[PDB]
Amino acid sequence: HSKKQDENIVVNKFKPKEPYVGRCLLNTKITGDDAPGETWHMVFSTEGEVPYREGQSIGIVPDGIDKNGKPHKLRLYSIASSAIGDFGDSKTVSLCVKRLVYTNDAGEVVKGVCSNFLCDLKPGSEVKITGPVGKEMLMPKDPNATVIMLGTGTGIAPFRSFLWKMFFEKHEDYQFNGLAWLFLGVPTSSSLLYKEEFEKMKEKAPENFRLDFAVSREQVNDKGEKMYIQTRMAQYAEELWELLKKDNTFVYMCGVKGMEKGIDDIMVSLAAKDGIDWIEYKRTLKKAEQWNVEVY
Ligand SMILES: Cc1cc2nc3c(=O)[nH]c(=O)nc-3n(C[C@H](O)[C@H](O)[C@H](O)COP(=O)(O)OP(=O)(O)OC[C@H]3O[C@@H](n4cnc5c(N)ncnc54)[C@H](O)[C@@H]3O)c2cc1C
Repeated sequence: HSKKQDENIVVNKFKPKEPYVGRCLLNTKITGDDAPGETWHMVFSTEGEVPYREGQSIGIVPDGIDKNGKPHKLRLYSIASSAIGDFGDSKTVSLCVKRLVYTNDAGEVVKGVCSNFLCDLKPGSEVKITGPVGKEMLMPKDPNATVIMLGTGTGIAPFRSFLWKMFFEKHEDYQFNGLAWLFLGVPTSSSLLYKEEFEKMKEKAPENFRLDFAVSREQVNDKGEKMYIQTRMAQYAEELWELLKKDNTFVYMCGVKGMEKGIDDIMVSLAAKDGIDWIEYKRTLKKAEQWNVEVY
């Protein structure tokens, strides 16, 4: 009855207390040295035992006794690789991890537990993997659907997963001949994630893939305003709106919890011009599986 690729979905094969123990193959900082906060791309071995699809997540159990004397609870991460993985052997999973480092209003430099465990992982070391988890951020069954994707920072992950299966891979029962559109919002150029891969896709399928970046510190619009994901979206407002009125249009949103706000601000302008209340309409879209959000 569903409109998304949930044919034989596997959810929760591995549990938090009995997780799959994998090993780190690769792990690379994919952001410039001058960027605000480092992000790492890491590839894990699964020997094919974690049957995830595009847009799912895996939980990681970080090594260590916690500040009470018991094992850490898991932390969820969107799967940054495709079903068949970065190597295409269907034996790997990949993650897009921001190293959480902040300084608290008590003066101390605080390092987030799991993200630092992940960004400090060496090839060969063991990683505890759970899941996979998720059903909300699955690809649309329809290979001719309009797939609008909006991400900020590590929130790019499920879209990288999406797009790899769309343009980088050949599949018998899937031949993408729709329109895929990515809006990726970051602060600096050095904070761009996977730009190279996306660029390659654009010139490989100019008819089927559209790519807009939004670099808030370095870019500006006609009113001289900072380029956030919605500021860039605004530039195609009337066009984006038109696609949303179509029943084969699937929107996905992923990243910082705050991102959801500005987009709505832009969507009010749009829908009001056509006499519709956006918040009211969003509900129709959600229940029709067309507006899809996973923010954190
Ligand atoms: C569905 C889902 C998908 C996700 N995908 C990704 C992903 O793809 N990539 C990624 O990097 N992360 C992703 N995350 C978030 C990921 O779980 C974080 O790495 C994790 O929540 C925090 O990392 P940690 O365990 O290192 O920090 P923790 O040790 O758990 O500490 C986090 C806590 O620190 C506090 N805190 C955080 N920042 C500040 C601050 N600036 N000032 C004061 N206090 C603060 C908050 O209370 C927060 O709960 C995802 C989360 C979800 C729910």
